[PDB]
Amino acid sequence: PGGDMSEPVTQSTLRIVGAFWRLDASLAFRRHFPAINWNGSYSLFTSALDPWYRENVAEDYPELRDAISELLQREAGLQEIVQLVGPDALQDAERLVIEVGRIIREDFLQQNAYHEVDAYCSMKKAYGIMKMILAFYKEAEAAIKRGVSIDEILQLPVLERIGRARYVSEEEFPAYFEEAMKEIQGAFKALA
Amino acid sequence: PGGDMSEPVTQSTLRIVGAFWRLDASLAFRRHFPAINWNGSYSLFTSALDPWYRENVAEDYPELRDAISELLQREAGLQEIVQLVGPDALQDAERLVIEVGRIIREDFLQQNAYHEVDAYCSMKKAYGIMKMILAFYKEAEAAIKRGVSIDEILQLPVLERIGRARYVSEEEFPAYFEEAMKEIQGAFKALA
Amino acid sequence: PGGDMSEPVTQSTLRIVGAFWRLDASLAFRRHFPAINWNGSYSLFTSALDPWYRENVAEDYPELRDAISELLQREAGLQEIVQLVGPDALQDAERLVIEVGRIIREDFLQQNAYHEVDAYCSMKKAYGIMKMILAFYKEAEAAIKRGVSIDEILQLPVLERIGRARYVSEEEFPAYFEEAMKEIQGAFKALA
Amino acid sequence: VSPTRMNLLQRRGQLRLAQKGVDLLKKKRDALVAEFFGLVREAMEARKALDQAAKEAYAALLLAQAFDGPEVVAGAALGVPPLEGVEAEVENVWGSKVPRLKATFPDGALLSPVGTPAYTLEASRAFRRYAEALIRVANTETRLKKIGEEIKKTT
Amino acid sequence: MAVIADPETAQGFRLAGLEGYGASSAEEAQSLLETLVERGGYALVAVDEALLPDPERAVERLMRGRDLPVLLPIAGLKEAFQGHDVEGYMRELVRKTIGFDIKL
Amino acid sequence: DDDRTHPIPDLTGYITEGQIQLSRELHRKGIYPPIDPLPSLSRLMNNGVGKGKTREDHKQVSDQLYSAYANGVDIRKLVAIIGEDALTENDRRYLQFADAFERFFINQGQQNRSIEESLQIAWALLSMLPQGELKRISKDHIGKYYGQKLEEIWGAP
Amino acid sequence: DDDRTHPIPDLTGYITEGQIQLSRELHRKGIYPPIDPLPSLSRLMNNGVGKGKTREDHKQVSDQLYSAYANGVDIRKLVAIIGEDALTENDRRYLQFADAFERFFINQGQQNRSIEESLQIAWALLSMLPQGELKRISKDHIGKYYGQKLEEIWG
Repeated sequence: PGGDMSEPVTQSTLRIVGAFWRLDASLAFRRHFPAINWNGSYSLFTSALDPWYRENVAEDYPELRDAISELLQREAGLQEIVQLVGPDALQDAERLVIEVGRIIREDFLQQNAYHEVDAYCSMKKAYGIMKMILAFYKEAEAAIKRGVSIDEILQLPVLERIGRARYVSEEEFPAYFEEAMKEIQGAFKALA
Repeated sequence: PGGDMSEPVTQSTLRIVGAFWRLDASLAFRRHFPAINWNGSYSLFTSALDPWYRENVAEDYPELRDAISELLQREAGLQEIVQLVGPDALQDAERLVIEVGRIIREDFLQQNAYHEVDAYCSMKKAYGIMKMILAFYKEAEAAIKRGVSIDEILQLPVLERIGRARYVSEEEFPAYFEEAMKEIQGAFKALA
Repeated sequence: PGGDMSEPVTQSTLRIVGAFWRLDASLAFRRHFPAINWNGSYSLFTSALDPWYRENVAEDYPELRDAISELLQREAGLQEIVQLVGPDALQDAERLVIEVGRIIREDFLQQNAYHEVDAYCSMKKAYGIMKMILAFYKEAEAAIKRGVSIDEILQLPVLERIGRARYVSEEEFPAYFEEAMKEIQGAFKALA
Repeated sequence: VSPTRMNLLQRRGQLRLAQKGVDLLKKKRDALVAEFFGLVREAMEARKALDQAAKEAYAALLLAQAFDGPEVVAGAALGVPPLEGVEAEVENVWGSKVPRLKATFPDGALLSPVGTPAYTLEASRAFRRYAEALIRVANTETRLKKIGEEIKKTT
Repeated sequence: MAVIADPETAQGFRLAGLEGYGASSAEEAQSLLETLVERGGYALVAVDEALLPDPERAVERLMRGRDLPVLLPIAGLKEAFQGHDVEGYMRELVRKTIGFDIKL
Repeated sequence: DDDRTHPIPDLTGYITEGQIQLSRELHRKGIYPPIDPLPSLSRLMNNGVGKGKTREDHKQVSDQLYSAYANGVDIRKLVAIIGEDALTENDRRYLQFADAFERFFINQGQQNRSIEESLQIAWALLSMLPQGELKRISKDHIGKYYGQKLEEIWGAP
Repeated sequence: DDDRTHPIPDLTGYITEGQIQLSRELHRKGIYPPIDPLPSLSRLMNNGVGKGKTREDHKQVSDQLYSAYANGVDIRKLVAIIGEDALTENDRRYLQFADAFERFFINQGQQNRSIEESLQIAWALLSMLPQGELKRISKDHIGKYYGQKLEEIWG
């Protein structure tokens, strides 16, 4: 009724189901969809599908999934300090994590059910998007130790390439990914 | 019983009344009587009563009352500045409206029900008091725009004349108003 | 049921008993036994037993008990500010009260039922411990008034002497008390 | 938090404590603002004294450099040791420690202790007084900044 | 301690014992100031108004962890002789500290 | 449960004409009787005091004591943070007045005090504050009763 | 609803001789098994521990671990409000001990640790704290077991 998930029907349902997809009214008001609360949700079928994933998608897919989950957890942890001290007090390493978490939230989790292309997404397309995001994060992490300012990293034009990747069709996506990886590598090579 | 207006009887009364005179305990604690909270109170009969006011009291009554309401609104908007710094350390225009609001609050809204002459007040007396306050505010605004000191205006005995106006008897009030309405002009003309 | 003190059985019992020893779940969680909630407990037999304590224990024992209760009340009063602005914002004279309250809670009120010696405690041993704690508090306050910082007061080795007076045997306590009383006098004289 | 009457009473007690804390913090902020406005007047006075201390020392130095000779002043300046005894002591203000600046320069280390170039030696004295007036301005400003940031944090 | 100003008053301060630098442009002022910030030594620096308007605007990312050294603006030779009202500087300072900018 | 919103206290407030509330903090501090002045209220007090009954300075003295105690209990909590050295010259007067009030006017023990003795003690406590700062009391009573020291009653308080 | 005050766990706790309570917060961080030590309780612990049964230093080590973990958990709620940069060294030590405890003692995976290995890890974690702060442990056991390094167990 009121979003109160202590009501008897929800509590009786949670004792037998194997997956729990919790929705949030806070994300729905800001038009963030599918508005899945990734902190309260869980799935008990993840450990059994790993042999299927390791031969049907890629051998390193669970590692990338765990890395994405760890990045989301670190962003959620840093968001308390962000709103209790202000974004100016954070160090550049934490600013990079905050920005990468924002990029992940805007470009991978968000999906449009009415768009003619974004309504459907294959497993390999999501794998490519995760690879691009993790490669960008690794390059930006390497650039921090070299003394590159965080403002120089963020104003790079390769950020828009990652954001627009989910709108590419399935037939054109491998050509997009193959060029985008080299674009990321060259863009982080050309500085400092 | 709870103080707040969320009690069911108050909520049911809220939907079927045309006027609402909310009393506040903070004004009662400070011995400010009547304790009518002018921010939370409202009335829905003003527009229908406007034709009657302009024919029986004075032609300029509604606009002169709206000026008083606007002046009271302006004084409440500067309270967030007086919370940090003292009222004396402000701009001349900011000080003038605060002094005018204090004059209104302590000399026009306040009444004593146990007093012989402060328990009753007709419409003409209130209209004259408001006219005197408006004339004083306008002359003080002109003097501030000419760059006069604030303390040379607060020293004037006009403050006592307006302050004792509510205690003037009803039969003696026209002479008091006739004296004061030109005494204010004479006091302001004597200044530099 | 559920630890709710508004249970009708508890409410009916509250109106007929002379002593009420309320227990705390939070203190039992952190293994602080006997876990008696000092704020919620009371006793009505304190005034009637006072002539017996003067004859059988000590002449000034009720005064020491009242001083300890006053110190606990003062410590409880300051905890409303520690939760607000942190412990470091307090003055040194109040940090001394906080540390003395912590000392009393850790050393006097705590008792281990399964220990060989700490399972039983006579009245004179508790009186000696209370006298030691009050003497230490008075000497610490006198040192604070002379300009000594609180950090070097808390690091004195006599603190370990007080904290392990629980496990001293009953027959060995009259010598330990006299040694610690001389050490308390000696420690705060050479320091400043 | 499960719904019980005891939990409801605890929550209401927490609300009362929060309101009391808000009032206490408002009073503390008022005290800090009063101290800030007390300090700003001394800051202005120190700065306007530093202005005159700069002006008269500059005039004396210009006169000494003009009418004793630039060579004489340069030769006098060639035997002036640089300052090394700069001291930065610390003092507490509202739970924060701030540096206070002072120097321990010995006067007799300069060449020609007898002032044959009298105007040059007077200019040296004027510049020493100029530094001894500047340190007060520095201390007052470094106190004022910390008071301002404490007011910011309280707000 | 060191003062960066015109060469006439730089060596005039050196007559008292300070390390006076003769500079007239903001680029050399920024370079010398960052050299003094990165090195260990004195904790007080006086800068003329003709070189750097705000001392914090050059160490906004360098001195946030080590704010102990004092960077102070000072008046030049020409500015001191003609004089100015210091109330404008305090009016800027009160705005930079409490934000409201209204003061009397 | 020390709850003022319980039905038994709630329905009592609709019928009675005030309340006297005991304080647990004053009880734990050793004060008997632990009557708390600030939350207490008597509705019909104005009809029983004045001229021709008890004494004429009763109402103003009571109001001044209430206001001064309310100021002192508010200063006392800020003392714990900002310290006594940061206070003004009158905040230290109010802070001492609150302690003297709690130690003398309330903590009377098993004594039997007449109204004249209580008014004498109240005027002795009000003498600690500077003359003319008592805004709630007119100058006519101030010129008649102000000035007595508490040490004249401290011989046998 | 993760509710300990529900009638079924409440009536279960009054009959049984203890409980083992799992924590969802520890589960969300990948810790297995996610056993929460503070709500857990064993009523019959004192019968099966001590000299001649497991070792002479079992109960004191358990109590010291409980107190130190409670102190760290309490300090976490303080740094959630005032920030970690204003901490003293003791609060920082307790805060680091809590994280080391959660990362090493509770989190063990599928391995079968013996009692001696678990006591060795417990003494290694207690070595991070100052020796004088171990109030609940007798000095005889401290002189025998204190000083172990954690890097000699986990690399």
